[PDB]
Amino acid sequence: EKQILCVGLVVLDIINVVDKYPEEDTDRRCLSQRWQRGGNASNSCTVLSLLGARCAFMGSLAPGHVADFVLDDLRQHSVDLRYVVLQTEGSIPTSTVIINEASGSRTILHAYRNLPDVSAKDFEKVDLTRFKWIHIEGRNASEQVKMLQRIEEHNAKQPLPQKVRVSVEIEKPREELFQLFSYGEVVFVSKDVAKHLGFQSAVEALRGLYSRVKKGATLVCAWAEEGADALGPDGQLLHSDAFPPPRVVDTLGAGDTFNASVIFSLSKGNSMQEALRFGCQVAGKKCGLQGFDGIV
Amino acid sequence: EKQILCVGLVVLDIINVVDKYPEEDTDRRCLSQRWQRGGNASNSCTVLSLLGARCAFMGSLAPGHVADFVLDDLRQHSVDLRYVVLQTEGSIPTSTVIINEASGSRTILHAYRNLPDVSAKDFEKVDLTRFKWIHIEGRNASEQVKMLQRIEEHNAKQPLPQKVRVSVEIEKPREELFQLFSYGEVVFVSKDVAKHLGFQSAVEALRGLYSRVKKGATLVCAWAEEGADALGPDGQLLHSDAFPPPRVVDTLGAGDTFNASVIFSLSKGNSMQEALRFGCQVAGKKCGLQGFDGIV
Repeated sequence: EKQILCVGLVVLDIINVVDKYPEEDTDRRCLSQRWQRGGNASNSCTVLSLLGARCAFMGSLAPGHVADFVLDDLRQHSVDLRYVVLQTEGSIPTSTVIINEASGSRTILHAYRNLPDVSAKDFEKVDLTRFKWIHIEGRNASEQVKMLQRIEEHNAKQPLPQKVRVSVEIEKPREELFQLFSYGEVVFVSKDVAKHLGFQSAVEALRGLYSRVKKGATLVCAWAEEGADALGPDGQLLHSDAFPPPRVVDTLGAGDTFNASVIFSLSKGNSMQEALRFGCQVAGKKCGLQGFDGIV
Repeated sequence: EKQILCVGLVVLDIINVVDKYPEEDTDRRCLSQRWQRGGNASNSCTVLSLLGARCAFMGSLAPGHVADFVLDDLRQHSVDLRYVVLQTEGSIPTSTVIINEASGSRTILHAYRNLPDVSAKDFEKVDLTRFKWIHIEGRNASEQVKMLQRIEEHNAKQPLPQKVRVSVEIEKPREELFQLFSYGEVVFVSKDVAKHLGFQSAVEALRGLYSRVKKGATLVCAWAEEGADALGPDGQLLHSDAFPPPRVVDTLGAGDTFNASVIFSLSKGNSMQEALRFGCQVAGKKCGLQGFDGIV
């Protein structure tokens, strides 16, 4: 069975669930605390696996307690790990998350430093025939452009049923990541990126950014509680409302849940309109529960 | 060589160093992040070892990644672990700490749940002849009173040079811990406890609480930037000013550093006046550096 590969980041999330945001200079009891594997591409693998797809994760690790936890958790979710890249310096980041139950707020404190990223040389070793879909979390764009060019060259020699589908996520507002707009059949652009580029709504972002994507691609822009929108080569602006839970309890990884669910739905042959709705449905369900496993 | 035993808690501290307190609902970069072994008795062992005393830690653990980290860190500090209690249920807590560099503030989010505590039955197995000093972090007072009675019964059969010295810490404002005032030759009472009992300064706390201690004992009350005070059987109110660093950068474990340093100084034969000064000196130095190792 062909797999879906996600290339990007893994971290350890240290999660603190509170009913009031902590007052500075105090020591207070949480409602609950837990460790949770995180990172955009890593979370997307979790969701793909829960939805039933065979998937693989490619990202950097360094030996230690965090790696042991992360690898055990990936195995618990049947995620294929043959392409992880073991580094000899640095640490896997431990991000601190505060989730406020009373309001649904999500506050993240992240590492000043990240491990060396998966390079184009690392990616050269991936057997592309094992994958029906490859999703790249935008990080080190110059190296990732080389990976995407390698996939394109592979696909140029494959017949239609053997081409590898490609998606990219442009989530951080860094200009170097905008090189990625012109790769992939599906480009996920975050609300933060859209606003950094001057666009104040999903529809405005689609109309303003569509000219950057590869000919024939679809641009997707989720806009949190306002749902998600897409624009592809047929020229039709698509929109799904969000599917909010009765109470927002945990939004950590909600965007990754949306992305993975859109990928899953498209991989099963559904239209972009159906995939957008499905992504909003699964992400909204996730926002009403802790972690990911309860999306079932 | 006789050891100093500390009975109490170990946790994993997940530390986030920031120059601005995090704004709720945002995702922001720290100046630095690290894992650090914590818990009052555990931190006191770290400081005793750094000062050169042979010491031992007795506390509960449960198997897993946190235990592996904690035990490795205790070994790195030459802390004797033969009396740790391995539990079959629960988790070692992971506490989240936010340290604000701009102000010196310390914010702690701690676990709703803690492991089963070291019991009197567990303590019955400790060979008291191995120890010249036993320090108990007040937690489960009814069990700990039984431990303290066992030490007293042991000491009643020992000559003067073979008696085990005893100290207790009463740090949390829980009425059941106040049973511990009447045990030990040295009782450390926190500012928080003093204020819960209605006393608004160290001197007022000493005069108001001294009647609770065992005949002949010394009550010690540190009051943060106002230094620390003590009152013993000679009737003399003692005080040391604090020794603040040029910039307060990290106060996590400062109270444990004070307690351990007082214990160390007394164990070396110094007076309470000298030990109070020494404790303020080491704790103030610690407040100007990250972690403990730099106290040298």
